[PDB]
Amino acid sequence: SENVSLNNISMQILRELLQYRRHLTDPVKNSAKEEEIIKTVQLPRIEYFIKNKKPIEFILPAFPTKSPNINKVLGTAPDMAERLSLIFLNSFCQRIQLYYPPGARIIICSDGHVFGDLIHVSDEVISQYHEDIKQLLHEVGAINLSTFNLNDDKELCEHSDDFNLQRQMLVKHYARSEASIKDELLQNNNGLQLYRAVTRFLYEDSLSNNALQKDAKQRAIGVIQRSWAWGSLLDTHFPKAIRLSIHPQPADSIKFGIHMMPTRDDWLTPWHGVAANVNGQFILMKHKEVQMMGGKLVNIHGKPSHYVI
Ligand SMILES: CC(=O)[C@@H](O)[C@H](CO)N[C@@H](Cc1ccc(O)cc1)C(=O)O
Repeated sequence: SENVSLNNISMQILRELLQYRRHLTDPVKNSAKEEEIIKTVQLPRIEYFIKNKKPIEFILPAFPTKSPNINKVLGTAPDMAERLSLIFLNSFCQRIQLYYPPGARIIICSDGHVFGDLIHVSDEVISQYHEDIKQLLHEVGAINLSTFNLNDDKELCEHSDDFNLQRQMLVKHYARSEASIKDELLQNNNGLQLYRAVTRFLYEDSLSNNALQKDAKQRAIGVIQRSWAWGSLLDTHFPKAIRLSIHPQPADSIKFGIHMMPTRDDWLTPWHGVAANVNGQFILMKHKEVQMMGGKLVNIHGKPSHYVI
């Protein structure tokens, strides 16, 4: 039949994605059955675009703001690790074109303002970080990548200002009760490990140790509640889009987690790390670990960009 050509194209795309999959690493996991499951979830969503001879569109909520802990990152502004990551995502769409002529697009849905309050990061800085990321997309020629922000939705408040109000509106319309978020979080080991990870990152950036513990635990549920709301919003806007994610994700999930630079931490993202050249390969690592390595900082455009070891 005529499906063999279509089924060939979709499977080449899925196989390329699988090369970059972000997942909880555990050697007791059968990887072969995991991939078999992912095939059953994503191949239909992929073929929807191929049948209609439409470019494959991907959603990725990512790059909200730079982490404020200087022990983790180099500067408030986006750095090489962000640049490498954008360059990678764009070139990922570019090669789909050789297999498929329409090619693909990735909408980066920057979640910066949605949880800005809970990160204790100025909306002014988040807006600045977003602006620079659009500027990096032009610097690099990332013609397949585009940006979606809370400001963009017509339904949520018109104004960029009163982001607080935008946050309130998003939570009322698209959020879920924190108790539901916590209850759901505590069924899976998927949800368990998300909760742990998000608390850890919130703790680290915040350095009265107990008040600091219980607070990170409470803010974590908050930040997850906001981010799932954001996803709900995206889930309505771009329903047939393939859902990329910056977090590990179970194989049955609709979301597909993805890496953008080499790293040994499944939870690391370039806005929580720096770029290190070791043995001719750039890697994503926390700022402090590189300093222990003794690698020397390299500054481009004046602002520090990366560390070379
Ligand atoms: C479920 C989530 O919403 C998070 O996982 C989130 C996704 O965007 N990434 C971060 C959160 C974070 C980001 C910027 C910052 O300055 C501080 C914290 C994380 O993993 O901890």
